Amino acid sequence: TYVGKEAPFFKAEAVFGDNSFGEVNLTQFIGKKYVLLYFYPLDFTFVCPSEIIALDKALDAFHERNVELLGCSVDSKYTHLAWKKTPLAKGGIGNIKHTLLSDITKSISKDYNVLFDDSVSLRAFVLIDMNGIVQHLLVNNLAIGRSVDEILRIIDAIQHHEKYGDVC
Amino acid sequence: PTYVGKEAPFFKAEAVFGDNSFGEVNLTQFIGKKYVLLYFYPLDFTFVCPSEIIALDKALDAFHERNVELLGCSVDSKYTHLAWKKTPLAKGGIGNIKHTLLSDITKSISKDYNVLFDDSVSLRAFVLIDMNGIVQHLLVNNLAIGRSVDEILRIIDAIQH
Amino acid sequence: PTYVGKEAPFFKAEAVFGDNSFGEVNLTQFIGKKYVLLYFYPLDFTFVCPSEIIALDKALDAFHERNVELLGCSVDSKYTHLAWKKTPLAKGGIGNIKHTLLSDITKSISKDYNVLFDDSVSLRAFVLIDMNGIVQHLLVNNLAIGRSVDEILRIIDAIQHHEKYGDVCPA
Amino acid sequence: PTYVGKEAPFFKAEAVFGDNSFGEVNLTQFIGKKYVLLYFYPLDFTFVCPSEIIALDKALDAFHERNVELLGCSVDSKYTHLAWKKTPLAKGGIGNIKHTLLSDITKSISKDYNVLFDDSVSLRAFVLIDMNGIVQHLLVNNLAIGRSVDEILRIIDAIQHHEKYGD
Amino acid sequence: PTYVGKEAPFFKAEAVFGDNSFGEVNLTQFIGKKYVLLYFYPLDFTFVCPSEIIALDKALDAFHERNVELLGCSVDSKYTHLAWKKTPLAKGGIGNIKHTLLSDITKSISKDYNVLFDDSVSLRAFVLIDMNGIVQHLLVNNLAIGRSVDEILRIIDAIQHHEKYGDVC
Amino acid sequence: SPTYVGKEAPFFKAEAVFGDNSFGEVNLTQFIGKKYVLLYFYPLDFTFVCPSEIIALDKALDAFHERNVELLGCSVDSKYTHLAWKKTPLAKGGIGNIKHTLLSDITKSISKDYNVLFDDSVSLRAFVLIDMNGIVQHLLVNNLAIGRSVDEILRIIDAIQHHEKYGDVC
Amino acid sequence: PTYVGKEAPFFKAEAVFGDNSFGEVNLTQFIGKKYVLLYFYPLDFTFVCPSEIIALDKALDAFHERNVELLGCSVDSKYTHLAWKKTPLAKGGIGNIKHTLLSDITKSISKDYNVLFDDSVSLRAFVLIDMNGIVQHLLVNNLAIGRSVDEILRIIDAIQHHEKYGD
Amino acid sequence: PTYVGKEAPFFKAEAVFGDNSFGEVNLTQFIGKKYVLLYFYPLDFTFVCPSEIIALDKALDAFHERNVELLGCSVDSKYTHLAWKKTPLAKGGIGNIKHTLLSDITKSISKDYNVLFDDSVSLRAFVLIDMNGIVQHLLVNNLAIGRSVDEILRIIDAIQHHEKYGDVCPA
Amino acid sequence: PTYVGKEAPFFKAEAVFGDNSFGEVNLTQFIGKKYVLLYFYPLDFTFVCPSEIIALDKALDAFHERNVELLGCSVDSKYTHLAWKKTPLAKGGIGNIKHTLLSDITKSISKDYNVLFDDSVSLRAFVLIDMNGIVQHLLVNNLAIGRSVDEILRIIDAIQHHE
Amino acid sequence: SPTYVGKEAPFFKAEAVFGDNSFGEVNLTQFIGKKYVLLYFYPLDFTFVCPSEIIALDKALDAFHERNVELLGCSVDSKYTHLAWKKTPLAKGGIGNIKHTLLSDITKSISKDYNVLFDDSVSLRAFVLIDMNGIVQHLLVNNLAIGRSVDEILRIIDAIQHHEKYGDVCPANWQKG
Repeated sequence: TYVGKEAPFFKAEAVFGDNSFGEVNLTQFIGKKYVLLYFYPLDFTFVCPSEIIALDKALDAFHERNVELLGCSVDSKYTHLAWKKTPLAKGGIGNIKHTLLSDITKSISKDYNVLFDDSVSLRAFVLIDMNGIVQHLLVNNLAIGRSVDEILRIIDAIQHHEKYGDVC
Repeated sequence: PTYVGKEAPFFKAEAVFGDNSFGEVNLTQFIGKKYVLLYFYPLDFTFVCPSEIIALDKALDAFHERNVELLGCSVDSKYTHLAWKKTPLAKGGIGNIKHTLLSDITKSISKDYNVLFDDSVSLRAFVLIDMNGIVQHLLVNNLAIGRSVDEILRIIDAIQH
Repeated sequence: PTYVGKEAPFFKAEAVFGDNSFGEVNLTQFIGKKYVLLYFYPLDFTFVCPSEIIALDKALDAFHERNVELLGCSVDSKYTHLAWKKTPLAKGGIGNIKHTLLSDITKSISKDYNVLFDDSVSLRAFVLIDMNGIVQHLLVNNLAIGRSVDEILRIIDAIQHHEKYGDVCPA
Repeated sequence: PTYVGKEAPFFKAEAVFGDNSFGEVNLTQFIGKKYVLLYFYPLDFTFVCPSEIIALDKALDAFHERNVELLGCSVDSKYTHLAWKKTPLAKGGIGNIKHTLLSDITKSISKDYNVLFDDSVSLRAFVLIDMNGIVQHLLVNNLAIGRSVDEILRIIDAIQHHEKYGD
Repeated sequence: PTYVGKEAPFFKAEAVFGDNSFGEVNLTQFIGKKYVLLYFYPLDFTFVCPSEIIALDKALDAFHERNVELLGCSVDSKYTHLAWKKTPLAKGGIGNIKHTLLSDITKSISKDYNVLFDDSVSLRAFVLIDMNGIVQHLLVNNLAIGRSVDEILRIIDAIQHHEKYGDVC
Repeated sequence: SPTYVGKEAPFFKAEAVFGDNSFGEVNLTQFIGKKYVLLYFYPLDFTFVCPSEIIALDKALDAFHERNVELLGCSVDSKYTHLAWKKTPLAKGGIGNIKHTLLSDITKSISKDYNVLFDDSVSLRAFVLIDMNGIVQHLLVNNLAIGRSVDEILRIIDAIQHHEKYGDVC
Repeated sequence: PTYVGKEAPFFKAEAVFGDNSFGEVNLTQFIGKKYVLLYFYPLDFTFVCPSEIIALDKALDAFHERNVELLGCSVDSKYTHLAWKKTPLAKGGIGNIKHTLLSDITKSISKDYNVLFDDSVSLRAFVLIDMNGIVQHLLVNNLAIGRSVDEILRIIDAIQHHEKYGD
Repeated sequence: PTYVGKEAPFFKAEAVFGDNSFGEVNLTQFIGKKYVLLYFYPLDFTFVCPSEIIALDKALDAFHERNVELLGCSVDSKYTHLAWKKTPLAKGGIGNIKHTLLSDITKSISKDYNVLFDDSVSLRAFVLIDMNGIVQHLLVNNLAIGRSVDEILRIIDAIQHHEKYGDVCPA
Repeated sequence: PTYVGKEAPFFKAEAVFGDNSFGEVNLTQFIGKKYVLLYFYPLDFTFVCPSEIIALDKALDAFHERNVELLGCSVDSKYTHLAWKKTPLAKGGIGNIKHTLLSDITKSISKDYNVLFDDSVSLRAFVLIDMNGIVQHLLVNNLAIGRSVDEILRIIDAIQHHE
Repeated sequence: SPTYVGKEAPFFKAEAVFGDNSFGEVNLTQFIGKKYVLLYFYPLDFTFVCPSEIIALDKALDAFHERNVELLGCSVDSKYTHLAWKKTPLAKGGIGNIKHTLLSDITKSISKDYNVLFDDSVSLRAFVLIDMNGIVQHLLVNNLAIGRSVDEILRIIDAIQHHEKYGDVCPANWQKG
């Protein structure tokens, strides 16, 4: 429904890669970067966070394509930072360099249609282009993976089509 | 709000079966028996080539093996669909595919699945519904970028394990 | 109430021209200037004969001499129209007709003209619009019985006659 | 939403029968019994076109053979209908037609059939109704250009054919 | 709430004049100029004697003598009124009456004067309207009984007298 | 909302001064099945208009009893004002000892229900004729105090009664 | 909620003056200028002796001394009032009183004052309105009980004393 | 609409009896048994001296002869009432009065009887209720002027007399 | 939603000041200038010893030294408050306290602070408002149990020291 | 609007981390008739300011057991975050293996009902004492990192439990201070 249309606006408190706190606006990216917004339910769960770290291993691939990677859950910035300071051995995410958003009011998850049970989000990926238009949505109800390779391809394909259209 | 993780909206539609026969399909015939992969695409007979539909058909055995029913849906009539299967690839048809095509003549299905664009045609989408009738996976594309057949089989398998 | 005797509901639609190109037709491009015979049929590519639409294309000059524009219309997409046109008649297509086909993809034209059936497809129908944009004649068929191009022509003549002289049938 | 291809809207009206007496007719009488061809015209006692209704009566036999009841209907009262039949042809009456004339005195029938112009009078229209009470054909004219009994018989035959051999 | 003693509801109607030509009559064309006696009746061409209408027309001089415009009115078309005038009394017609007949084809004049019966035809009624456009007198009969022409005159006289002299005794 | 002239007279119940000058109560439904009702309205007691119409109706009271009609007078005044008007001699502008009954429409609601209330104050002059089935056959409404002779009222009643029993004649 | 201690609700009404002419009275015409004693009573011409109105009239000079306009009011028409002024004391009338009587023909003054009973007649009441349009005193009786004029004069003096000095 | 000539609004309040204890009074407990004189006054401990409540209590036997239960009411609490009783009159108190004082702490009694001024305190008011719980007389005063117990006694007589005889013609 | 951590709901009331005169107090006269400690109690003149009001009065200089205005509040009239001050301690009274008592005659202050019980009397409560008009601390007791004035001074100190 | 103080405590049901570190459910109704409840709220797990309140309270679990009080702590964090907070040692900014139960107000629903939700985000620092008829007897809400001593709270429970039996107690010498 917001697909092919403007990304709903969000402002949120965040933890940057150097571990300081701050704020991120959707609008600080219009005309400058693509945004890959991804959602996951909760920090410190018993599902191990292979997805998040896989996405961080590929951070440079994302910068090559001019995309800002943003993770987001309803946990507070402090839980996010505490998750970072936790050894991977213990189920932590270690010291990732991409920024994590705190959806502390849950309104961002409401806005993006990914809130479940007025509680936590479902797993989701949203790809927002340089005009703030949503080009791609993926919503998973289950704790399964998503290849970072799959995501890279999608980005390349949309950037390719966004500039040459669609023949073969 | 979202139906992901909830009950897939009911649907009922006329359809062209793999053998070119006309019939009817509705969600509830699969409940308790089969997984359902419902995909949407805007239009028959377009200048965008239908590689996705062809890629999906190639893997039809893989789908049958995971007990999934593959359903393509678009806003065109059942007669357009048939016509399109009668057209070979060289001429921009889909040729004689084996999975079934749904006709969303009223646009109700696209509306109900929230993938109707601009009140005309739907966007490209995949919706995986399980044997209980719950939506476990939704992907919506605004552009004709296509979706790897393996990306999908791997989702189906992660869900079945 | 009915729009017969009142102004044709406005429409705008993507179209497939006689030369097989894509464009756009709207009602107000004709008001100064010509009569419009709008006709409606349910679906492209059906098992029923496109015999009506071929008969009507044959008499396309008869319509021009009378200063009417012949527009055809269903809820199919412009792509489906073109594809029907690129299909030889022997395989059940309309071939290379010379008058314009409108695409009522959103269904709102069929709805405004009160000819939409079961929220799905239009009925077989003919609508004749004045040079003032007033609807003078409406005919709706539920089944495929066709309509003599000769009666269409007589009706058209009688309407052009009645607007200048007596509104007097007989007979 | 049109009623073409659906159930014809119900009506129940006072009428003037062929023998010149008064009664009621209602759509329900005809289902699974015969086809109805209902026509509307605006006004009795105008000089525009009374020849259409005398011509349709002149052809009544052709209608019984197809098993179609012919009913005319305007907004005039039954009394006005009677007078019009009682008026000589030369003064513009319609004579002792044998087919029945419904009086749409409340403008109910015309509204329900979408043929009422300006809350006054109906337009000229023809409605063909099935043996199952489904409207199969609708014609509406804004002007008095008339319509041949041959064009009408053509349609009815085409429709009765298509119903057996569904082409 | 009644319109009696307030302004007559507006009407505009196609009409058949005494000479049998077609035209329009408009309430306001009489304001400042004449008194209007408006009367309603169900239908042309019924089996009830049109004796009221014939009586009324016979006294048309006495209405002009009092500066009142006599207006007849039913829900029939003007074509039906003309046809009713061209039909001999012997045959259930009204013959060639000199006063004008109004057609209430939409029914909205009857509806506005609260005299419509069952969405169909008007009741029998008499409305007397001032030079100022004020209704001074309303009569409604459910049944086909007469109204004496003398009674109608006596009433008009009384209103004209009151308008000059107020209430006497 | 169309007129009630086709249809049942709107129900009323009012306090009243009888012919004997006692106070009571009259309901429209006490009459259905047994009497015709001629319900007349007038604006007010003790005005500067002659009550000649009230006087005239009371002289013809036997003529009404003979056609099985109950004469009922009505205005917006209290029963007390009605009684005080009956106690006023004709010489001093009164109605004297009239024998038909007078209703007090003290709440104004009989007037509202019958559509003859003028400016939430007083009614117009009016005559309503209700038959034995409770159906209104006749309505007359004047804005001014012009008379209306009993001969003419009697003629109308007879013509109504005739139409109810024997056909409908010319 | 009560209007006591607040602005007296506005009213206008046709009136019968002491000279027996019909006129008009506004609440607005007394503001700034006089106190108003407004009193209500159910009905003219009842079997209750109108000795309250008569006693009030005899004291008219007492009220003029304290700068108060005396106004009676009931739901009867101005014709009933005058007829009642024209009825001799010995016949149950009130005769030629000099103070003005208001006709609450529409009953809205009684409504606005909250002294209407059963949508019919007003109860018996007295409302004292000061020169600022503020109600200082209200008395309502359901029964035909008198009120001493002296009681009333004491209330007015007491109220005016409090206006110049205090509690 | 007024409650005068109809049933007194129901009330159920906490109370300080003459015998300085606390309890409840309830309007229904008088139906059929007594007449009730309910009075309202703004506040205890005020600078206006309480001569009115004194004068009424002095006359308490007069109210007993006519079978009228005297009740005073204010929006103060029962504790302020008690404290006022235990203040001597020399210091602005009311002394040990023998009649009962009600507390309209929620202000709902004052609202029900239409005597609340600006959602704060009640006006000075007197309400005479029938043995059938019908209100016969209401007096309301914006100002601290008195109301002699003689006027009040005379009103109660007149009302009791009216219930036996009609109006008394001469006055 | 509480007003704790947000601005204090506005109030004005007639009051009895320490010198026993009447006047008016409203929240805006403190804003940008003084801390305010507003306390509530059910009623004057009850059988509950007014030990809390007296403890609070005794510490009035302690309050003033921290830039805090002490305000007391119940639903009684200003007249009852004065009468209570004129009743000595020995006979169930509060005597001549120096801090000011507000009269919540309409019960608005109580409604707006959310401490009104059964539409009648307020509960026992303490509300500490910032010099920027922000509520920092709220206590509400259902029972007459008392609160140490030392706990109160200790809260005030904590707030005035760590931000 | 009106306060629940002196009225029945708003009902709640919440997932929980117990002393033994298992997950569960606690609803208020299971304590009615049986225990007093001290429900406290605090903003967030893993913050930079020392969780001294939570640690002091748990050191005094025996004083609460004595007074027949179920100590329940509660924030808007998930049960998984509370569990991680406990498995983080104090040296690492955790709370360690405390024995009383911690509620998860994951929907914020409980903070809203108790009137302690600040900015639809986090709860304020608050204490709510519920007696065993389920009536709320005492509410404290602080805006800042100010936190009650455990001695103060124990005392207040004592005064409240004594008051339930004996009513109001006029203190000796109250005229002095």
